[PDB]
Amino acid sequence: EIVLTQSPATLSLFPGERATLSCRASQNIGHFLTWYQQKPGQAPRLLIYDASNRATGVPARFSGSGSETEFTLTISSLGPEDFAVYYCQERSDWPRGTFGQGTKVEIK
Amino acid sequence: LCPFGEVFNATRFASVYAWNRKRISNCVADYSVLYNSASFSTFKCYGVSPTKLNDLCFTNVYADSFVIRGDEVRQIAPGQTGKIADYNYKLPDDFTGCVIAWNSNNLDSKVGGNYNYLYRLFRKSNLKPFERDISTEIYQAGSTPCNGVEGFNCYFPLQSYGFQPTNGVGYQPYRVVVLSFELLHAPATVCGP
Amino acid sequence: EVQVVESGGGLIQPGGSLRLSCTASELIISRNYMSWVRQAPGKGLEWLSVIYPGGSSFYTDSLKGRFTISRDNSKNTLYLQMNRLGVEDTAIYYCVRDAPSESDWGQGTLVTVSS
Repeated sequence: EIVLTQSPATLSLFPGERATLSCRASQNIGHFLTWYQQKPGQAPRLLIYDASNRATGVPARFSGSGSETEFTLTISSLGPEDFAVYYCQERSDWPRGTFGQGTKVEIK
Repeated sequence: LCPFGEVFNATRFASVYAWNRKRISNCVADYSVLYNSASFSTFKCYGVSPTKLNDLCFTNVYADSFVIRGDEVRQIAPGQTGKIADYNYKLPDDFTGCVIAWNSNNLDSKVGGNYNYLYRLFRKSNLKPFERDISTEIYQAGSTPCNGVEGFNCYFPLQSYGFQPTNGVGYQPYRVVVLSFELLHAPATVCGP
Repeated sequence: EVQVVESGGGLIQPGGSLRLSCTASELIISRNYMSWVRQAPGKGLEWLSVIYPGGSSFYTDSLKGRFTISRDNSKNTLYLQMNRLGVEDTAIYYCVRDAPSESDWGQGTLVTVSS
């Protein structure tokens, strides 16, 4: 079994800023990782797959970096609509696999 | 003697969706040199036991050869299920023969990922035992037409393994050879001494 | 965009059982990889179970033998037979379809278990 740790728990940047969301794996899962967005009350949405590829219709500002045991979703500039919860998931037995505990963005 | 040591000491190897079979005959094969192997991470056998094969004569061996991910070796057993067993290479629940595998990270992994090796991801239905399917039919996952090229709700049906260096032992490439035996009462050109 | 659409949300109790349903707008549920995932209030996502295109099906160790995924190819629909519940099995349950580069989630349906 694999478990995923996300850092931070809550991010608190303003709109316009570059953002990095971090994921660490309890095993070397190669490139087999996913990131999802989730707006409050919506179902999750795929952002990134295979640690680094961007899903269709996701804006070019999102990117995936890192491999093996350490992974990072990175956003070149926060839109006000990018304030959300973000989940990583290992997909090493695709489509099955464990999720992270998730990371929020909030300010005041 | 027999091709087995050349199937094992081979340079090139096949993708599991197009798994490559050798017909063996005209033969007198030393299986003890096989089970003496220091490289073989796995040497399962069903019906037979490794030390018995020099007593058993046969009509035919098929040696089936392919590359898969190192944890998918679990699925190369009689009656198993999971993507490789379901959509690439099925052993029957009454299989008699042996399953050999070894880590081939030094041959089959390449820097940034080796994309040359593939497996079939999409199939309308599970494979029959020893079935094969080499087709590139564009997979119609949508309710609408799809008509020869991928796009909105339809796909190329194969997936590349992308085998990386390092990247966890279960996720490294393993070369697999399966030895399968056949009988119809005639011409036993396989035995021990 | 494809819509996958859960149904069969509602209430039960300790002891009891329920069955969820899902349908899809422009995809064939029998041809796709399909799963169930749940999200309890104040808790993370739990992946539950999957059915592969050829009908092979798999489950998380938390729920092996409690819940059972199945489909009907004729109705173009997916089902989660969901037995022997506790209060803590209260969640939104999502139906989700996966492809190599795409993952299509339904809006989710509530299930609640109490007195």
